[PDB]
Amino acid sequence: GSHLWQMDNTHWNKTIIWVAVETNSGLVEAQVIPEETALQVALCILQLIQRYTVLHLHSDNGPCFTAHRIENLCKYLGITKTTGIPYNPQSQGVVERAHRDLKDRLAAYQGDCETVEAALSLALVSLNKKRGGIGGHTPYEIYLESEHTKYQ
Repeated sequence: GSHLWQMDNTHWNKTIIWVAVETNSGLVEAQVIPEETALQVALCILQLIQRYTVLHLHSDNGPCFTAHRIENLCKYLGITKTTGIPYNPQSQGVVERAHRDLKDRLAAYQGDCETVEAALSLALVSLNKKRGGIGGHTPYEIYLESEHTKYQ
Protein backbone atom coordinates (compact mmCIF):
# COMPACT_ATOMS: atom_id res chain seq x y z
CA GLY A 1 0.00 0.00 0.00
CA SER A 2 2.60 2.57 -1.04
CA HIS A 3 1.56 3.43 -4.59
CA LEU A 4 5.08 4.44 -5.46
CA TRP A 5 5.53 4.42 -9.24
CA GLN A 6 8.83 4.66 -11.10
CA MET A 7 8.85 5.98 -14.65
CA ASP A 8 11.53 5.52 -17.28
CA ASN A 9 11.73 5.70 -21.04
CA THR A 10 12.60 2.58 -22.98
CA HIS A 11 13.25 1.74 -26.61
CA TRP A 12 12.03 -1.39 -28.35
CA ASN A 13 12.04 -1.54 -32.17
CA LYS A 14 12.81 1.78 -32.17
CA THR A 15 9.77 3.19 -30.75
CA ILE A 16 10.11 5.04 -27.53
CA ILE A 17 7.99 3.56 -24.76
CA TRP A 18 7.31 5.33 -21.48
CA VAL A 19 7.14 2.81 -18.67
CA ALA A 20 5.64 3.25 -15.22
CA VAL A 21 5.98 0.51 -12.64
CA GLU A 22 4.16 0.27 -9.34
CA THR A 23 6.97 -0.97 -7.14
CA ASN A 24 4.80 -2.88 -4.69
CA SER A 25 2.77 -5.00 -7.11
CA GLY A 26 5.05 -4.91 -10.14
CA LEU A 27 2.09 -3.56 -12.08
CA VAL A 28 3.12 -1.87 -15.32
CA GLU A 29 1.64 1.03 -17.28
CA ALA A 30 3.26 1.87 -20.57
CA GLN A 31 2.60 4.08 -23.58
CA VAL A 32 4.32 4.67 -26.91
CA ILE A 33 5.50 8.27 -27.10
CA PRO A 34 6.70 10.12 -30.25
CA GLU A 35 9.57 12.06 -28.64
CA GLU A 36 11.15 12.39 -25.22
CA THR A 37 9.68 15.68 -24.08
CA ALA A 38 8.14 16.83 -20.80
CA LEU A 39 5.02 17.50 -22.84
CA GLN A 40 4.77 13.82 -23.69
CA VAL A 41 5.62 12.72 -20.15
CA ALA A 42 2.95 15.06 -18.75
CA LEU A 43 0.29 13.36 -20.88
CA CYS A 44 1.45 9.94 -19.74
CA ILE A 45 1.42 11.06 -16.13
CA LEU A 46 -2.07 12.54 -16.50
CA GLN A 47 -3.30 9.27 -17.96
CA LEU A 48 -1.50 7.29 -15.26
CA ILE A 49 -2.98 9.27 -12.37
CA GLN A 50 -6.33 9.11 -14.12
CA ARG A 51 -6.42 5.53 -14.10
CA TYR A 52 -4.42 4.67 -11.04
CA THR A 53 -3.48 5.64 -7.53
CA VAL A 54 -0.16 7.45 -7.44
CA LEU A 55 1.21 8.88 -4.19
CA HIS A 56 4.89 9.04 -5.07
CA LEU A 57 6.54 9.36 -8.45
CA HIS A 58 10.22 8.57 -9.06
CA SER A 59 12.63 8.55 -12.00
CA ASP A 60 16.12 9.43 -13.26
CA ASN A 61 17.34 13.00 -13.78
CA GLY A 62 16.44 13.30 -17.47
CA PRO A 63 15.14 16.76 -18.41
CA CYS A 64 11.81 15.29 -19.59
CA PHE A 65 11.24 14.10 -16.02
CA THR A 66 12.53 17.16 -14.21
CA ALA A 67 11.16 20.00 -16.34
CA HIS A 68 9.12 22.64 -14.53
CA ARG A 69 5.99 21.33 -16.24
CA ILE A 70 6.39 17.90 -14.61
CA GLU A 71 7.31 19.29 -11.19
CA ASN A 72 4.30 21.61 -11.33
CA LEU A 73 1.96 18.86 -12.42
CA CYS A 74 3.01 16.62 -9.54
CA LYS A 75 2.56 19.45 -7.08
CA TYR A 76 -0.94 20.00 -8.45
CA LEU A 77 -1.82 16.28 -8.25
CA GLY A 78 -0.51 16.19 -4.70
CA ILE A 79 2.17 13.75 -5.74
CA THR A 80 5.48 13.32 -3.93
CA LYS A 81 8.29 13.59 -6.50
CA THR A 82 11.84 12.22 -6.20
CA THR A 83 14.70 11.61 -8.59
CA GLY A 84 17.77 9.37 -8.65
CA ILE A 85 18.07 5.69 -9.52
CA PRO A 86 17.72 3.62 -7.55
CA TYR A 87 15.08 4.78 -5.13
CA ASN A 88 16.24 1.64 -3.38
CA PRO A 89 17.40 -1.93 -4.20
CA GLN A 90 13.94 -3.38 -3.57
CA SER A 91 12.26 -1.07 -6.05
CA GLN A 92 14.92 -1.07 -8.72
CA GLY A 93 14.79 -4.85 -8.83
CA VAL A 94 11.03 -4.81 -9.29
CA VAL A 95 11.45 -2.26 -12.09
CA GLU A 96 14.16 -4.14 -13.93
CA ARG A 97 12.27 -7.40 -13.91
CA ALA A 98 9.18 -5.54 -15.10
CA HIS A 99 11.10 -4.02 -17.99
CA ARG A 100 12.33 -7.45 -19.01
CA ASP A 101 8.95 -9.17 -18.71
CA LEU A 102 7.49 -6.32 -20.79
CA LYS A 103 10.06 -6.86 -23.54
CA ASP A 104 9.45 -10.61 -23.40
CA ARG A 105 5.67 -10.30 -23.58
CA LEU A 106 6.10 -7.58 -26.20
CA ALA A 107 8.18 -9.92 -28.36
CA ALA A 108 5.57 -12.67 -27.98
CA TYR A 109 2.71 -10.53 -29.31
CA GLN A 110 4.96 -8.66 -31.73
CA GLY A 111 4.33 -11.24 -34.45
CA ASP A 112 0.54 -11.00 -34.20
CA CYS A 113 0.21 -7.22 -34.41
CA GLU A 114 0.78 -4.38 -36.83
CA THR A 115 1.44 -1.52 -34.47
CA VAL A 116 3.57 -1.35 -31.36
CA GLU A 117 0.69 0.35 -29.53
CA ALA A 118 -1.52 -2.68 -30.08
CA ALA A 119 1.32 -5.03 -29.11
CA LEU A 120 1.93 -2.99 -25.96
CA SER A 121 -1.67 -3.29 -24.86
CA LEU A 122 -1.64 -7.07 -25.30
CA ALA A 123 1.71 -7.29 -23.50
CA LEU A 124 0.45 -5.25 -20.55
CA VAL A 125 -2.64 -7.43 -20.07
CA SER A 126 -0.51 -10.58 -20.19
CA LEU A 127 2.04 -9.30 -17.65
CA ASN A 128 -0.41 -7.63 -15.28
CA LYS A 129 -3.50 -9.82 -15.60
CA LYS A 130 -2.53 -13.25 -16.85
CA ARG A 131 0.86 -14.05 -15.38
CA GLY A 132 0.90 -14.87 -11.67
CA GLY A 133 1.72 -17.44 -9.03
CA ILE A 134 0.11 -20.84 -9.40
CA GLY A 135 -2.99 -20.24 -7.27
CA GLY A 136 -1.62 -16.82 -6.33
CA HIS A 137 -1.84 -13.17 -7.36
CA THR A 138 -1.02 -11.40 -10.58
CA PRO A 139 0.47 -7.92 -10.27
CA TYR A 140 -3.04 -6.62 -10.94
CA GLU A 141 -4.66 -8.65 -8.19
CA ILE A 142 -1.92 -7.45 -5.87
CA TYR A 143 -2.42 -3.82 -6.78
CA LEU A 144 -6.17 -4.31 -6.66
CA GLU A 145 -5.95 -5.66 -3.13
CA SER A 146 -4.03 -2.63 -1.86
CA GLU A 147 -6.24 -0.29 -3.89
CA HIS A 148 -9.20 -1.85 -2.07
CA THR A 149 -7.68 -1.26 1.35
CA LYS A 150 -7.82 2.48 0.62
CA TYR A 151 -11.05 2.97 -1.28
CA GLN A 152 -13.36 0.92 0.94
